[PDB]
Amino acid sequence: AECSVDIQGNDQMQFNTNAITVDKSCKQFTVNLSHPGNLPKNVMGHNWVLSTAADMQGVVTDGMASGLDKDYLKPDDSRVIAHTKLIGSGEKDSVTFDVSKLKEGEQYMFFCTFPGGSALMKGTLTLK
Ligand SMILES: [Cu+2]
Ligand SMILES: [Cu+2]
Repeated sequence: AECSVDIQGNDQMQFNTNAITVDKSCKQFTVNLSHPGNLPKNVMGHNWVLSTAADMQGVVTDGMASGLDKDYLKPDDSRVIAHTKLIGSGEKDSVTFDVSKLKEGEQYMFFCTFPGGSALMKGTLTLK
């Protein structure tokens, strides 16, 4: 509440929300990601990744293609605004980023890059 948000990914490849609002009074924003499932990183990993809506597909494609040993992200990917590490059951990670990286009126998406086979894990992120 206010300048943070706690998000979960499960064994059903779902995030517990598909929408994040960042208040513009915030100097920083923090995402606390957790995994209440039972399965490990290699089979059911989740990360939290931020990019503009235009860049999401590119990030996911090159990320899925980068493999487990890179946490499913293209190394040196400038399109990534912020991200957590890849987590499995019972693990957690948090990322804090400067609200200055976002611009009001601009369209952003948060998403996971783990190749699950099910429908892409994503949601909207808005600066207001
Ligand atoms: Cu995921
Ligand atoms: Cu990175």
